[PDB]
Amino acid sequence: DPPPSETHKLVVVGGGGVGKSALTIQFIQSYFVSDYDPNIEDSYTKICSVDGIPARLDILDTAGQEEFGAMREQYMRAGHGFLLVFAINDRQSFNEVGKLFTQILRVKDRDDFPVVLVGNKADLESQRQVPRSEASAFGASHHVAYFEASAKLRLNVDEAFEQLVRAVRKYQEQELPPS
Amino acid sequence: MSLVNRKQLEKMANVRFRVQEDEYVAILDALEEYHNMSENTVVEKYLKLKDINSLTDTYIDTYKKSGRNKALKKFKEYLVIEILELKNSNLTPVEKNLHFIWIGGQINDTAINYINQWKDVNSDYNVNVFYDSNAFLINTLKKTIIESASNDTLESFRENLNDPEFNHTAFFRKRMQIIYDKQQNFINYYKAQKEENPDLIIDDIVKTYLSNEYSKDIDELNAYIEESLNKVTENSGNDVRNFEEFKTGEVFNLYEQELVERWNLAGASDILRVAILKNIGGVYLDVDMLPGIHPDLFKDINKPDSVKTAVDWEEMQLEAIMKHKEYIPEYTSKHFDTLDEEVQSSFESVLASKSDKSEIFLPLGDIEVSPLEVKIAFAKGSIINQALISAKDSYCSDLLIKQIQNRYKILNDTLGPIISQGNDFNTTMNNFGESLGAIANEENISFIAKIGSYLRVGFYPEANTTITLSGPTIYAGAYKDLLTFKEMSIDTSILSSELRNFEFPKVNISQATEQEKNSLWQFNEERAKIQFEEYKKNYFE
Ligand SMILES: Nc1nc2c(ncn2[C@@H]2O[C@H](COP(=O)(O)OP(=O)(O)O)[C@@H](O)[C@H]2O)c(=O)[nH]1
Ligand SMILES: O=c1ccn([C@@H]2O[C@H](COP(=O)(O)OP(=O)(O)O)[C@@H](O)[C@H]2O)c(=O)[nH]1
Ligand SMILES: OC[C@H]1O[C@H](O)[C@H](O)[C@@H](O)[C@@H]1O
Ligand SMILES: [Mg+2]
Ligand SMILES: [Mn+2]
Ligand SMILES: [N+]
Ligand SMILES: [N+]
Ligand SMILES: [N+]
Ligand SMILES: [N+]
Repeated sequence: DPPPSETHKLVVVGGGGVGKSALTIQFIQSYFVSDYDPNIEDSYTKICSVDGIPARLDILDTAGQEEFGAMREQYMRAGHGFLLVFAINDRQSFNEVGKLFTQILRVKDRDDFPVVLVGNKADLESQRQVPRSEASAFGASHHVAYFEASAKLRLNVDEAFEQLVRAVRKYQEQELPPS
Repeated sequence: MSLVNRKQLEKMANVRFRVQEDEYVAILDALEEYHNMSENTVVEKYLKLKDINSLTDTYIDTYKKSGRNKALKKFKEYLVIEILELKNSNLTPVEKNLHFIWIGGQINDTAINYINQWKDVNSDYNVNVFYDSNAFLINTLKKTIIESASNDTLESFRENLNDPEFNHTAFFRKRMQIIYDKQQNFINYYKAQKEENPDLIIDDIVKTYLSNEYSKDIDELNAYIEESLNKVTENSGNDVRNFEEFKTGEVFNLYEQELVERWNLAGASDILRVAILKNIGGVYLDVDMLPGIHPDLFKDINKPDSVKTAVDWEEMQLEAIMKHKEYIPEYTSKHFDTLDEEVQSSFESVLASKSDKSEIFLPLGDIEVSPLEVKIAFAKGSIINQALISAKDSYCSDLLIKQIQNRYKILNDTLGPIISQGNDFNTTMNNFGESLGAIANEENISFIAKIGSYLRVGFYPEANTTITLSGPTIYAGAYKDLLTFKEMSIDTSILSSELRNFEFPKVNISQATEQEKNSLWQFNEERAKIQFEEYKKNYFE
């Protein structure tokens, strides 16, 4: 008698090498292996329980910095919500997430689309290039949750994806007619 | 006995004071048929469950608010479980073929040495090394045109070397524009020459093209063709051009699209291996795969605390076997050498005590499988088509063929007419992106987003389209197809919970090999930046 499971399309975006695949694979299957990137099937799905409500999550990882707007647009049509990933040891990857935020709002046509910001590779604190305060200020200024995560140690991996489901649910409830 | 009988379903979907509708009796009749198909093939029982499922959907669609729908939806679940009971209960012998593929160029000594480990401990298996005798020069054409395109791009960076603009992204993007112009120049040359003289084989057109346009010597080329043809025939060579079921099949043109036009040998090999399973049956293996290590070989050596994944532990053991037995010369030991003295000596001790290679690598022996299924390897818990098992003509092998046809129909129908208007890379890509957006819907948008990088495959970082068109994704498609009684599913959303039913047994393979970490078709951001500094350092210093 409980409501049928919701299905959510989540897109993990950010520069190439920031750890989108590593985060996604850790979230789905709890595997991480350094120096081992097999060309596995990339259509990641998982049944999830968030605040005691199950949801089916289809997760789509983007490829690299995509140059062509038409191609980047197809990735953004696909997302009901976005995991916006940079690596804390790579200010250039942090620079890229500011750009992707603009595009997401432009393509969904909102000020407040479900987005969770992730500074990945928290294990590499000794090589930090973006201060935690500067990243979490970028989060607070756009009303998106910020998690410092490590796919390598499986730190905040479940927490960040679960928070993105919360933001999607809350946004979709607010969007019910009349808006 | 597994699935409910007619009387069980009748009480499950019982509604008081409701007529037995014709569409409802049709389900009961079909389910009664199914329980008396003692004598039929596994495939005929599956097709019957397909009918039952299809009649159940017809009922639910006709009486959308019927009190029977809750029980019929639970009956539908029971049909899916019964697929798996049918799969598990009726096994057939797997043909004793080990199939490998090396196409587009001369087979390397490293490929041979891996294949020999399989051959040595599976003397009851026929070994095939599938190659294409018409197409030994594709790897030389690709390498030449990439080298030419790199040279042009590095020269155009003459005196902007230390600007921030001229980084690895700027290089690969402008080199890709030049590659596209060059690749199309060849493709239009191949298309024109084939049309005019259909007796020309691929290498006849490629060597003429390399001597004309890139001043290569036709005699080194002809000697290379001769060297390459003699090496594969000495090592179980099985010529694709003698594969008649393949050549006259539905997907041979797609195989040649990847081989001749895309210079994607991994993509061509993805397609050929499906035809191999469908028409011949056996075990398929990528040439970077090694036999399963004998589970009793290292039972007495505890994994050190330093080694934190199963992949790292397998890699240690493979390296240990190769350092002390030297079965594969030049096989790295960089990981094994970091282990403690005591552990290294323990490996040496155990390996010195073994004489028979079959005590190191586990012989496959007799394998049996459902006539429905293709089994597939798992890596980090996701499927990867680097290892497959199928009896000849399996139901899934046919679903895989339909997966390839549909995916290339969407791709070729969409990108082809855009390529044909003869604009450069950037114009072609933007138009392709707009054409893809125009056909996208919720069902296919994941696929649509993953095929935009098609023209970049092999030439640009993170161009992974091959996974989606011909590789692991088609197997997620075919398994979804089988478990939903559908065909050509383009939304490949499926849980590992379902895919684990089709897993290639981990005991019959070692995936954590040296060659598996060096992909021959794609490369990541880090590799691109490493390439860029070496490209520059070589061009100048
Ligand atoms: N130390 C560390 N390395 C990571 C982490 N996540 C990913 N990496 C590494 O960064 C590289 C790129 O990761 P990948 O998942 O392919 O990033 P993508 O290009 O965004 O998909 C790989 O070598 C990963 O092992 C992390 O949390 N910590
Ligand atoms: O020049 C080539 C490159 C690749 N392949 C085929 O493509 C397969 C896949 O190559 P690889 O293992 O690099 O792909 P990955 O597993 O990295 O996706 C090989 O085993 C071969 O069958 C080939 O025949 N010739
Ligand atoms: O491992 C076998 C591989 O062949 C090629 O690489 C394909 O891109 C991929 O589908 C698969 O991973
Ligand atoms: Mg990736
Ligand atoms: Mn491989
Ligand atoms: N029955
Ligand atoms: N039917
Ligand atoms: N493994
Ligand atoms: N099979």
